[PDB]
Amino acid sequence: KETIKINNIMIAKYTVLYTSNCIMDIYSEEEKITCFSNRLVFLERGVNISVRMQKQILSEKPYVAFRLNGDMLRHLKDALMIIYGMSRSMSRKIMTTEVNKTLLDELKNINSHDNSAFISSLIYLISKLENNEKIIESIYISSVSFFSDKVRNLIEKDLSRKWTLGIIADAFNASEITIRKRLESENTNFNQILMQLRMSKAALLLLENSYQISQISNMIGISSASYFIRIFNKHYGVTPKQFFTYF
Amino acid sequence: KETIKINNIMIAKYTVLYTSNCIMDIYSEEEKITCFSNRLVFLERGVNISVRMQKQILSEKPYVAFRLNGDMLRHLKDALMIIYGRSMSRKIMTTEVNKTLLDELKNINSHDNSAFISSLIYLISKLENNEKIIESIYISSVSFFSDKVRNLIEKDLSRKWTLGIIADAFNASEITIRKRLESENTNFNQILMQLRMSKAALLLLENSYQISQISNMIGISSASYFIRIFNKHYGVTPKQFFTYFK
Repeated sequence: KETIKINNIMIAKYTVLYTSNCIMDIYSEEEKITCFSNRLVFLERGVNISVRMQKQILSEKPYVAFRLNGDMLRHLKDALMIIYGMSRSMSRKIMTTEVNKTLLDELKNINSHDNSAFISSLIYLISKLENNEKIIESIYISSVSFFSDKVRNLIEKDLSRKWTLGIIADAFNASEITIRKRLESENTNFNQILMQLRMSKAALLLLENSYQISQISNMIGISSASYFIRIFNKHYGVTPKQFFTYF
Repeated sequence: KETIKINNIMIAKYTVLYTSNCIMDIYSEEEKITCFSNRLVFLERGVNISVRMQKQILSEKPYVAFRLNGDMLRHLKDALMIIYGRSMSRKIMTTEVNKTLLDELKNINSHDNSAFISSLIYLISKLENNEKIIESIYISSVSFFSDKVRNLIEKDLSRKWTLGIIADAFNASEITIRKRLESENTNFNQILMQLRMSKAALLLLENSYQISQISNMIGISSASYFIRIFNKHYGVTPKQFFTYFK
């Protein structure tokens, strides 16, 4: 059909999504946010969400996404801390707004080149928005580094290794218990971090259409291909085929 | 007529001007830059220029100006230093304004400094060879010696300032103050004259004050003296200046 329900979607980069040809019911932090067609969604870095999407036009893609790397996010952060002044609910983590045709011109003039101009245009849009304070807080709070972030960096160094909690401890020159606490404070466990890393990398590589499922599996650190397919299903709720075909 | 030539116009705030209904021949540093109608001009802080303006429609104002205070300029500077990392040609720069950029030029407001600095960012991003403009903003964000003297004199434009006073204030010698000022091609008397004549021009255009009031405000004893000095400095009578700018 034109309808999908994907689970455990992790936002790893500050994301600005334009619903375009899809209606999205987002479930996160035991809350529900419905994004209508022709809206802009602001997903902050780190929210684990689930989505129920209904495509309007089937032949085309669902939505239009804009993800911000660390450098761009930090620069936007500092710019917003100069422009609008220096400085825990889903309502302030996933925020939807209505986009004007004038803003639509910029939404078509967005380009992955001229990153200077891209950050400028984000500044401009944020300026042209009612109640932008919410959005602004997200951009800044999504710039801080947590345990989940340092652990994720260390694990991203070699996703194929047989990581354990002892390894993490040795690397951080601390004890297993202490690492367990830096994680538990942020409602995560080492196994969850590792599983999200691998399934997110796998989803991206899958959509790249440049790699076999065996290649994807060996890349993220999974031994067999059948095993990988079963885990992808158990995590997202769909087979890599269903996921790929939907987009 | 609809044509005026004003001398010794000093830009005290980074200025973005929309020529609108005027043709401007700007003369400075033995150079000539002609801004055509329906253009945007970027004049950096500090350029002493002379202008020949030609109005297309007489009843209206010549141009539409946008001046940046120190704090706003500094904030724009910092934003531009996060985003992007000697000749008049790189101090006075003119460009053609697009309907989109013009629409933003109308969506300006002197209250939401955040929105204005953002709009400057947006426009600057949409510009060919914007590096020139950006350099102007950053060099016009620098604090020179002449600016410190200017602020000190600004504290009380009516006082009979002398070079001894300025020297004592900076805890240095007269020679040193004179030469540090001369390094930026200025003298204490020029700083004071520019301060008073600029404040006078603004007050005059405010249409809320008489020439006697203007005179006493900038620190000048008689009104006749003020008018003669205004004419000698800018080249026009306060009447001519005012009537030209409606």
